[PDB]
Amino acid sequence: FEATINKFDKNFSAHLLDLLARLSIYSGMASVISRLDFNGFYTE
Amino acid sequence: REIITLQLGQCGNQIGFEFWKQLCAEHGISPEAIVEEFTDRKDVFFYQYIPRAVLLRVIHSILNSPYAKLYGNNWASGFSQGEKIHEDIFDIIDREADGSDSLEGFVLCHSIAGTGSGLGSYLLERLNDRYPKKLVQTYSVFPVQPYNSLLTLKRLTQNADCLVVLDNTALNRIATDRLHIQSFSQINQLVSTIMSASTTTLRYPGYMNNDLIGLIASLIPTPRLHFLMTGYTPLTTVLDVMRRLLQPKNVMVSNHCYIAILNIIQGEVDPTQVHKSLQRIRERKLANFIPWGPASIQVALSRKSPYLRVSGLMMANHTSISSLFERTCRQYDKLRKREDNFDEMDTSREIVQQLIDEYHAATRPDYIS
Amino acid sequence: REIITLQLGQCGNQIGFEFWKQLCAEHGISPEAIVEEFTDRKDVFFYQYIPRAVLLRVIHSILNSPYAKLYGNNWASGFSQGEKIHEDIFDIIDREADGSDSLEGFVLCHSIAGTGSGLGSYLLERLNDRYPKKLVQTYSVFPVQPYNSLLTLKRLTQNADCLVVLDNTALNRIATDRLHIQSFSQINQLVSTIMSASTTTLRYPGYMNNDLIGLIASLIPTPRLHFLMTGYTPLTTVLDVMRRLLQPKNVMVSNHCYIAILNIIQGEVDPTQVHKSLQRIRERKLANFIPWGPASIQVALSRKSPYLRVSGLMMANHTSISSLFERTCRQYDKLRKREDNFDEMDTSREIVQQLIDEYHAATRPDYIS
Amino acid sequence: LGQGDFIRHLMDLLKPELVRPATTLYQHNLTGILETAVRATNAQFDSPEILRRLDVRLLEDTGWDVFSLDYHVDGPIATVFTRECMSHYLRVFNFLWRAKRMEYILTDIR
Ligand SMILES: Nc1nc2c(ncn2[C@@H]2O[C@H](COP(=O)(O)OP(=O)(O)O)[C@@H](O)[C@H]2O)c(=O)[nH]1
Ligand SMILES: Nc1nc2c(ncn2[C@@H]2O[C@H](COP(=O)(O)OP(=O)(O)O)[C@@H](O)[C@H]2O)c(=O)[nH]1
Repeated sequence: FEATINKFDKNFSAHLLDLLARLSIYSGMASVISRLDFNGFYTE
Repeated sequence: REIITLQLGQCGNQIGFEFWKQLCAEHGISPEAIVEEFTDRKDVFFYQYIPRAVLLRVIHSILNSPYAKLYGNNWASGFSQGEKIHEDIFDIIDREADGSDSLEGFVLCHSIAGTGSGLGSYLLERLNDRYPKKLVQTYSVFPVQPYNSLLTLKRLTQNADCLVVLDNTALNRIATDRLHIQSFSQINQLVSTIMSASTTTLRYPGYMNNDLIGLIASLIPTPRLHFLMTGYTPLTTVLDVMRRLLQPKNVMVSNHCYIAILNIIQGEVDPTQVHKSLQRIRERKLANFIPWGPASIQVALSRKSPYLRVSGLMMANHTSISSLFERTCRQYDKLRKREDNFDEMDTSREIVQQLIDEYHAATRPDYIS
Repeated sequence: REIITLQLGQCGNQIGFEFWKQLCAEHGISPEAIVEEFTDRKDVFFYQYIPRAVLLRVIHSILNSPYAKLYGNNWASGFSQGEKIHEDIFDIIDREADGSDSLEGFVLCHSIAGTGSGLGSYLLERLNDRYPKKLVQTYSVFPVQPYNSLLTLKRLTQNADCLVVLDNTALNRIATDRLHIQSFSQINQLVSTIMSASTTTLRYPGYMNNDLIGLIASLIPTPRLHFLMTGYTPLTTVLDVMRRLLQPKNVMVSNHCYIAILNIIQGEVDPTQVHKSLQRIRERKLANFIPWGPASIQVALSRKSPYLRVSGLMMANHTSISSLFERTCRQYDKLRKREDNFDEMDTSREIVQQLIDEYHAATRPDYIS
Repeated sequence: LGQGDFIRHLMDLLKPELVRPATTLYQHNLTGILETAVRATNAQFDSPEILRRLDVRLLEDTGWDVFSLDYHVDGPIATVFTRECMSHYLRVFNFLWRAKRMEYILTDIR
């Protein structure tokens, strides 16, 4: 169990970063990023 | 999902009696419990119309008021007598529970400053025994007084799944600054404005927030940091309202950062410049949040009652609420060096210290572990 | 960027209050600090409208004015009392600085002739302690008066980043010559016009000079030679205004050569003939310039306030300003031979001697080294 | 650059970005900065239509060599500019951008 919660973290956080990578590469579809992160988090 | 409310002590009765009066008028309901002809969901607080309230010598003042057809000073005295009528007041709550379709919560209005302190400490303990799946929100009001105050905080930090602080001191300033009163009959008018506008999203259904557990789980991230403060500006675009809520002059509170913000806009403002203001608030940096976890600000709109202009309320989870505790914690030790076990006070003393440490640890970039 | 202004002593409050009246009337701002209906960038000097002033008996007459809704005599006595309220007045500045978007500088309006002069010298040093990256421009005004004048000069030569001199002897002569007054409220009319005209290119944006350092970076060649003088002609072609500014009758100052000149033409003049006039003024050789480094003359246009014709202001850096310090210097020595250590007067007397020594050596072909 | 007030704030915000090499530069990030400048300066009080066309383009080193505004125009008004005025303005905008950073450098040294 305790080894599964941390397993979801590395799996979900990696999937989220794939989203903001594709949501940013465009010409709103850009203001969505400002809704996902607000504290400058996920700045990687 | 219905919410059965409770009112304890002279404070809880007076705020609740004026909370219902604000609600009875906001709907087309005459004080005679009869609907007036003159869309708004009214089945949460009212039972087909009768309010779901369980009150507990101010009661006679209500029975003589035109709303009659709508229904010592020691903390030990409150907890003792509450045990003597364990079966009496639980007969009422139980018969009011099963008669409802599906119970959702217990909004409890009490002040921690005589019998409301000791009795409320007894209830919040006994509810978690029988009802283990029912949220218990409390609209507690902040003012031997240091003793009775902190003792309730022992129960309010492990039983109540939420808590909304409303201190009389900061209210008295707003009573003096922008109302120029110098009275309880006036500051409660502001309290009734905060309590009513708090559940405006439950009674007026919108896109989201159609249940109490929707307003709770968004702000409170962990079971311990469950204390919220309010902000109410109208005493004009969405940017005008959002900028005023973040000023320290409006908060009902006498490093530090936010955890979660929810904005309630009860105006008829167009929902197209909403994202523009949130975009602007990020740029000028009018508020800071926790560095460890992703914290965002949420804004919600609603519709004003036509039977009764832009307003605004903000539900805040601010770390600076830890200051109010220290004032209680400080005066306790002074009374501890001035005068059958006297262990409950010391055991309560320890757990409040665990809470304050958790707040000041919440503003650290390594709050995890 | 924003610029916070300070007003010290009786003079600073008066010329600052007259500066804000003129600046409010120049804009569309009612005396009640409310915008009237009736392009001009006003965010630098006004806060959303509230002036960014820090005022320090005269305050009462300001508060009894229709503009109430718009917000001993020794140098040592003026220095000490500022030390005892060191923390007090900075809280006003610290909140205004951090409440500001991006601070740029500190305008100081004060007279060096005595509690205000002493307080000024104290504050000028502390601003160097706290804020290292903020310009400090001082609109000082010249007149035991010799003592106080040279002491503040010791601070104005190494603390204040720029300085604009305005001596009463030159202003009083103008009032009797071209105004025929025979009062303080009368000569301040002229001081207000020069101050309001000094920051004209900041409030009406153009292609150049959109920041306070943009005007100063051209005139002041080295951090030591940071003294300026003014000239205001109309008390019409652009060639007429330039020729009238270079006459000695208009300058507000009682061999030598110019270091840099800046001209502010505020009229509706034809902006195509401005480059012509600078071709011909060079030919007549109306001004003599430094031989060591290259120097030129600068002309900048703007637009007059429509809510209220050609005017003109000239900011110059002439080494003839060394004479004014000489008068205060010589006046000091005569009192020093006539009457806990009295060593600060010795250091101040010495450091101003180096400033004067810089000027007289600034006019030689070998000012380099 | 005839505004001056807007280009001042725009050169203070692009400073932390353009110092990096061009390889790490992506257009989708700068637009949020440009939009911030138009909101803070006096350019906010302006016709919404003309503000819809003002954007950024990335010329193809350092961030101070590939940044430039475009102000694309299509439709009937495009018969006055004809793809040659837009190939001349950008030929001018470089000389006004260089002579503007060579000045804000020299007021930083001062
Ligand atoms: N905000 C507010 N607080 C009140 C009001 N009335 C009483 N209180 C608070 O309630 C406390 C007194 O509680 P008390 O009536 O003695 O409790 P009891 O012993 O159960 O009757 C005081 O410290 C007040 O702060 C009111 O109208 N408004
Ligand atoms: N230029 C100008 N100077 C002034 C004005 N009012 C006062 N002063 C100067 O201020 C000096 C008097 O300072 P004072 O007000 O007695 O200092 P305080 O008593 O410490 O505030 C005089 O020497 C004047 O030259 C004014 O309206 N304009």
